[PDB]
Amino acid sequence: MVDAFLGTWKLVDSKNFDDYMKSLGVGFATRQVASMTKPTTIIEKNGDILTLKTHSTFKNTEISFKLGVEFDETTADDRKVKSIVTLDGGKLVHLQKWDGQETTLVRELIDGKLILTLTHGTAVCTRTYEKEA
Ligand SMILES: CCCCCCCCCCCCCCCCCCCCC(=O)O
Repeated sequence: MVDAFLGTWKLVDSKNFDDYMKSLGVGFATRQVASMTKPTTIIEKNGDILTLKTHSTFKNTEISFKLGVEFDETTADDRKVKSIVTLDGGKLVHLQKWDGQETTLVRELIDGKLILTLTHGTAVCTRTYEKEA
């Protein structure tokens, strides 16, 4: 069910990521470096455990989870959140909750590209990744 998401993905387009980071309270210097990084996202499965790595010259992260089971997460910007990832409409939907706040990280495949939509507050960001062979 998640299998077309698996693999190594490289960032090839970003829209409104500064808006998203600023909504989350990320400081200007961090937003500045993040606006020029191009992460690699690696999505691997082992049985029903998924591991999602995000690698860059600035910040690395890694999470492991089962679909539909809440997990603790510490984000790249150091928020301690309660997370859950599920498949919804063929999209991989990651919801983070903290301090009564929420943000969603939604991944959808369109013409072989992975489109990540990041929503917090009113800010909506769309990032596009292409597979690596
Ligand atoms: C988990 C993302 C880590 C790699 C980040 C790229 C280099 C620096 C960015 C981190 C800056 C703090 C803002 C983080 C906000 C939260 C996660 C955004 C992930 C975006 C993506 O996966 O394309």
